[PDB]
Amino acid sequence: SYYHHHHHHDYDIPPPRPSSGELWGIHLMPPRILVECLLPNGMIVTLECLREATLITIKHELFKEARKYPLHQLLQDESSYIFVSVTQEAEREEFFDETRRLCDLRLFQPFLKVIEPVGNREEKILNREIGFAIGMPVCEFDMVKDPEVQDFRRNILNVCKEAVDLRDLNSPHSRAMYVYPPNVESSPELPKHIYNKLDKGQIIVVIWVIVSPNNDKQKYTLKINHDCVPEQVIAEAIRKKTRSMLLSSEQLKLCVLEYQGKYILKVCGCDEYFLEKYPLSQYKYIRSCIMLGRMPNLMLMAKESLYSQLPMDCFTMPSYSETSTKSLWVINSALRIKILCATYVNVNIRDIDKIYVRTGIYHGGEPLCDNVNTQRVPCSNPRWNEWLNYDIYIPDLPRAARLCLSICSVKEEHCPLAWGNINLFDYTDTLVSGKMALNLWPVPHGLEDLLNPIGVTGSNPNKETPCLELEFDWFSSVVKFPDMSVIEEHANWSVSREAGFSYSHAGLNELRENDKEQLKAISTRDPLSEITEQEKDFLWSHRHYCVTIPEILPKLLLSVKWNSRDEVAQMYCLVKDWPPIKPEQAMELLDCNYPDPMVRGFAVRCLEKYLTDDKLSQYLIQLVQVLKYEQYLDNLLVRFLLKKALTNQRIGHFFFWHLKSEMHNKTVSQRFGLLLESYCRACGMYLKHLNRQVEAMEKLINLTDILKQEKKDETQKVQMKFLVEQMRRPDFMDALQGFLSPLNPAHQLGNLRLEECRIMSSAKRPLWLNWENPDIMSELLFQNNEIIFKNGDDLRQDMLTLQIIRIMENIWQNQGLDLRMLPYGCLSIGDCVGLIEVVRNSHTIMQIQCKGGLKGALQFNSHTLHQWLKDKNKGEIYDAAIDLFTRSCAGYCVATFILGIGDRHNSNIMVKDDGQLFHIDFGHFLDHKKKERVPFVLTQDFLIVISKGAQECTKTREFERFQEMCYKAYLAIRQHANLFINLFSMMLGSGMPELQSFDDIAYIRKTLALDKTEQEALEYFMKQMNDAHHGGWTTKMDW
Amino acid sequence: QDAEWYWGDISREEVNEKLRDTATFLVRDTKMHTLTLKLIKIFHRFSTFVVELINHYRNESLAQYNPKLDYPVSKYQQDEDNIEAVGKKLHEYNTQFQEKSREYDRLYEEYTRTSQEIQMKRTAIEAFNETIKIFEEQCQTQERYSKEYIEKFEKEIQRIMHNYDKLKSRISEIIDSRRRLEEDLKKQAAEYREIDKRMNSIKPDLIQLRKTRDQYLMWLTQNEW
Repeated sequence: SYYHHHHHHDYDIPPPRPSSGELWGIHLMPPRILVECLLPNGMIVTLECLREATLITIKHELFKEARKYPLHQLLQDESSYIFVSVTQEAEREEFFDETRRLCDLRLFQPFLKVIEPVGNREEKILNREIGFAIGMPVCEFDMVKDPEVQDFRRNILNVCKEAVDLRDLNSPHSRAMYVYPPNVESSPELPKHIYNKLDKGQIIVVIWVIVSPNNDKQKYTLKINHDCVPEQVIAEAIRKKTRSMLLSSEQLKLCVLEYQGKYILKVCGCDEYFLEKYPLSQYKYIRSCIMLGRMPNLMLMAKESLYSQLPMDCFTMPSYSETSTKSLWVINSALRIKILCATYVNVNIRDIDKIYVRTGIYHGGEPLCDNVNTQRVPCSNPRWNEWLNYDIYIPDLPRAARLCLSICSVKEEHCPLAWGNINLFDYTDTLVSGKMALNLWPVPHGLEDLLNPIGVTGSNPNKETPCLELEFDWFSSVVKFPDMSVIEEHANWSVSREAGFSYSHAGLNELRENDKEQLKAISTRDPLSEITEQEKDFLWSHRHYCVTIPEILPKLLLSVKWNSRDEVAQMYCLVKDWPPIKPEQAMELLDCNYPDPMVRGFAVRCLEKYLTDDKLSQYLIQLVQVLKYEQYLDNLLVRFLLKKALTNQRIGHFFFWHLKSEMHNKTVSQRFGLLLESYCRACGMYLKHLNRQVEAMEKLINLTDILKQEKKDETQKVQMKFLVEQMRRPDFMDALQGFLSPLNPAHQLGNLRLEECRIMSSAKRPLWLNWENPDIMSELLFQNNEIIFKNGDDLRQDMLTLQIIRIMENIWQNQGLDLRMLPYGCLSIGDCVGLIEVVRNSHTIMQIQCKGGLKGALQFNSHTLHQWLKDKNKGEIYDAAIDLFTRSCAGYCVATFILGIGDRHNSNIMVKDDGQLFHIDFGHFLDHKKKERVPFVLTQDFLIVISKGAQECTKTREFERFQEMCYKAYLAIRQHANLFINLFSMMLGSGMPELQSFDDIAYIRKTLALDKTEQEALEYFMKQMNDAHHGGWTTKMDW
Repeated sequence: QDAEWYWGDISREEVNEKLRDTATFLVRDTKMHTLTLKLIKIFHRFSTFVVELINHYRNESLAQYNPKLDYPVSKYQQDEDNIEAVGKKLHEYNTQFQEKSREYDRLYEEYTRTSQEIQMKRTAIEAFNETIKIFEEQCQTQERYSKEYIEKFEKEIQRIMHNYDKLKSRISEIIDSRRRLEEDLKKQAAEYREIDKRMNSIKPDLIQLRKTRDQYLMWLTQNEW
């Protein structure tokens, strides 16, 4: 009847991560298990011990059962020896902490061996902390026999030494500074809208003290100028406290100094301090307190007590500590590469007729014609021993030159089967020669291309993969790149050489035309604007003029022909002393497009000279990812990042988490581990703090795993029964009660409150946790710390958008435009596992609708939101709440549209009690849907609120106000668009399916319509917004 | 003047996207402020010719203008008078990529799951091997201190020998475990190859359908499917 009565016979009824389990196979080891503990004697006494048992208690009772067994006399006094066994990472691990529980060892199998302690340096031996924290044994690194790796570890400690000395140089002030960096804004001058909130530079601040019953606390409320520093603020509080009828002004003044220097200001209820003289407004807490219309609560903190909390770092060095035969420009031959033989390639014989290897020389983008070796030996056992010849004189190879290749199978059956890339120079500036064995990577999901030159350079460390064997021409000597001294000569000679020609050709007369300032026009252009060869020569020819426009430096590298060694040599020289540029400008230079070290190095110096620790935190995600494209392990960017990491604990905290999150990624696994090794060795007592966080995350990761795959198809009631039962168990109390939330390590987490902990409704079983705040001023800030641990979704796409959102707010704020957007906290801590900050007193539009739902069977009254919102805010409040709501709504409209994030519906849009609106679960972010569109469409419901419950709300003063904000805000972002493109561009490494290529990033361009006039763009922006909304968006412009 | 390979006001990005998977000539053109091969701006007022220019370098080397300048590829694909029908046909062609993609991407996950599963097993063995080796050391460890006290053949030795044996019969059990793993990893490795096999088979089918489909879609003049 329905389906033309035609059956389908096919039809019938019928993410990954290394186990976080206590045992191999098993997620949760049983309460009682059978532990075969092996003794020096050769007796296998088998033991039953509690799953949560100390090694102490096992050794203590093993010895008891030991007497009752053969050869009791041979076994010595307990204290003499110790426990060791094979772990879930296949490594033998000696067990120095006897307090460690059995389930916390990640044993492969449930057995222990007793041996005496070997290596007198037990404390040295006990850097398993590093490996624990890092996620792989430091032992594994010593095995690595590559000279680059070995050199990295030995050489990189220069930084570590330097860093340590600065911390303890001015000990202890200096230590505390490192441990508790001041959290301050980029510039002191406050925005006028912020300025208006306070009265003629006046702020009311409450300072608290505890004094002599050391149990009771005392406010000293007071009104200070915002620019006042803490020293002055501490004084004001001391003046107020000690004023008395018996105290004369002279007497009082003298006490103030003696008690003045002795105290420091700390924020109440979280470990954030003010130890640097900046204007109070400049600290973040302060400026939050202003905006949120809240009164600051600082606390006078005895320096003596604060210094007592800091512990001695006691950094210790680790156990680990020619004749330049022919220069490159000497060599006189065309580049030759000998392809030998693929091995493991697997293709159905029938389907693909023939298979061949395709190679190209690259410098990011190509320096000569790609060539493919003749298609041959298709079916199997490919052994084409062809030498490929590339038209480029060997001297003309640029330092950062890389061979790119793949294997393809095939009338247009073109398709890559495998790919790989090789740096043409070793880390020692040496041109590579000889046989090379290269294990290819598998193609990514996204690319039909045959080459993948963005692919990380180096051999895939998966052995069981297609391996391609190669020969690199040998020139009777190891060939090294020329010294900087040598290149300069060539630069100068080629300069002197230019004067003598008479005629003019396509690319270079001396006279510098005023009309041709096109450069400036081009300069301003956004990076994704393709530049023409005609423009390329144009620029190249007036290279010397550009030194006046420092900002044009990046357009001016893409112009250069990198194949010509003359041009490049000259370019090295411009770049040498070129003028420092704005860090955001400089950041473009660390992306995949600019691989030259000289260029890179210059870029870092921009950062070194001009990058404020505040701004570095803002851009820290991007800067770690750009590490993938850096050519060797030892580079200046890493050293810049490592010093900043070791010189600022807050920067270091996030430095560690961002590296650690990517360790699952096998392309960067090696560079990031070694970088983590470095950092962990020298960071200080934080490592113990990081180890607690890592212990906790692993505990949660394993727990969630059990709900997601063993407790699925169970009632929530049964799951929560399990959840609560498991958390009460002692290793969980230990492992989660006392540690710093990774979302923000200022917030201290203690004594988990299980009352308030629960599994959320989502099928991924995100855990909703609530812990006690143990700051003595819990009350003045927040009493309970809540955060959502989610194992299943891939946060970093969300992660990035929240960074972009945060970044728009700053631009707008600093352009006087007060659009308030809540970029809520998010941290990716591994493979599709993360934390999400919880915002209280915030509900989804849907929830609003369900709360305010009448008898039924109708559309929920659009007014419900307004009605709900009216009922929370009554009185003079109501005007302000709409403002906030209205401001936020307009702000999100622009960003959402600009970024083209996921379609918004009632389910992914949140409104706070106060009136602020925020977005969550952005998901996919640049129209990956297609496989120009308004994601956020204001429905009736929003408009009513925007127009204060009007009828026919589209034509209201309120809405007019609203449209203004969008144009100004959208326009504001458009003017800064350069920054967003680089931010996106820098993330191309990170294995994110949205960012596979520059093409992907290109949607933003369309969205901001960088190809039209600003006035044109406003009309275009209005067009789409009118087009999507169905009306109200028309006929307006500038004064 | 249309010239068949002239796209009028096609966007910067889309040229790259129509020059997607090309081994080629195509033309584009701020009006106040352009052939792509390498983007070269043209000038009607770049370096004695507009339409004739394309024919001028259609069969002639551009080396004259610049050294780096030593396939029309804009076929409208006439290769069907009913807009809906050709549309239905292209949508039915489309109805395959939407399916083909799904099979491609289904395997891509299994590809990855299997590959992760493989390393897990791969490392597991290492785990055994080192465990295995310790139990050997243990059984060897006792003989030095076992026979060394053997002086009696009173009672004690007989009991200890039975306790010692478990060890040799445990080692037996473990080797059997690793073994049992190894035979699964083979079953995995072989599984793994097959996925790559079938991926390289869909891999380029998926390409041709997507192309003619886009060609059929591009062919008409006014995203239903």
